[PDB]
Amino acid sequence: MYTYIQNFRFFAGTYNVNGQSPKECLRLWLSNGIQAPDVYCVGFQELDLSKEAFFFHDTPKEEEWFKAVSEGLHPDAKYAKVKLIRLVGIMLLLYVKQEHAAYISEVEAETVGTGIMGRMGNKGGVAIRFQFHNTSICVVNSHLAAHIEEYERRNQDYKDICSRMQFCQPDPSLPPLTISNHDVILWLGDLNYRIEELDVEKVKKLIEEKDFQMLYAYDQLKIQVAAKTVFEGFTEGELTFQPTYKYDTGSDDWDTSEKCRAPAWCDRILWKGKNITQLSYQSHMALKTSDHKPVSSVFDIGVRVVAHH
Ligand SMILES: O=P(O)(O)Oc1cc(OP(=O)(O)O)c(OP(=O)(O)O)cc1OP(=O)(O)O
Repeated sequence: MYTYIQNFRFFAGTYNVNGQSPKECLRLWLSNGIQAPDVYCVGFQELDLSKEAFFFHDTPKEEEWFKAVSEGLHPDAKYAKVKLIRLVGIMLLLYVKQEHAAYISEVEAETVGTGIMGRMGNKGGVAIRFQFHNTSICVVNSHLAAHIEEYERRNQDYKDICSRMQFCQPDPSLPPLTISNHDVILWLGDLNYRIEELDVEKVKKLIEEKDFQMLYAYDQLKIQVAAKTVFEGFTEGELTFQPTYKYDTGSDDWDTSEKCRAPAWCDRILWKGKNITQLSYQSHMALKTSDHKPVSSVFDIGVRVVAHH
């Protein structure tokens, strides 16, 4: 027989829920204005901010946000859960259309904590790798170090997730599988890279002027990726939406606190691999449950399908 490449719809989502429980229907983020995707990749940050969850215990939030996502998915297709992985507050969900599950194999799920003392799960990354038909796919949900001046820590947090994240393969003699050893790599999550140089007022004025081209010129990730310190070989879509950090819970008004935190593109989606075509890169202003806004991305990814007779 022979193999050909078939395009599939992949959904990629990130949402920092800031220890909150779902108080809004997740249809606005997961299936509003889109065709039913073939594969769903739903990542989260700060799922539970309690002491109990921090000491690696279980949480009611896991099921709370799992039911909310399942219901929020596209109603035109029946979805089957492939895997669920969670490190403290960092979660990553994988769903496929029932019709695709038979062609899903070699599923692995690993966690890497890069937080307090570079080992705790407060900040780190979770990942689900699998094989859809004849193509190896790895999805990473990372929550890198917080605050503006901590850009060198964020670069190290990326290098840590990359070097420690190893998935077991069938051949034990072969070197362990790392994120880089995959046909398709989708990296999402709260990367926390802020906006440098500019004053809090200059950042807010640029968003009012809707001049995201000028604001992006000072984006810490863009600067670090150019310096070849992070996401080497990775691509990111043009930011057409306003920064998703920091809002007042229940509104679209910027942080009105003693801190008065300056806006930043904290939640990003980046890919690496052959046959990937990004169809969209949006933010969802409608969901006010957190101080962050959910970010989505829909791709047209090529998968090697076997042609029998
Ligand atoms: O390696 P082969 O036997 O020369 O090519 C075929 C392999 C097939 O899989 P299997 O190892 O025999 O189970 C095969 O089965 P299929 O009919 O595609 O489910 C057929 C093979 O040769 P083909 O009939 O595609 O020319």
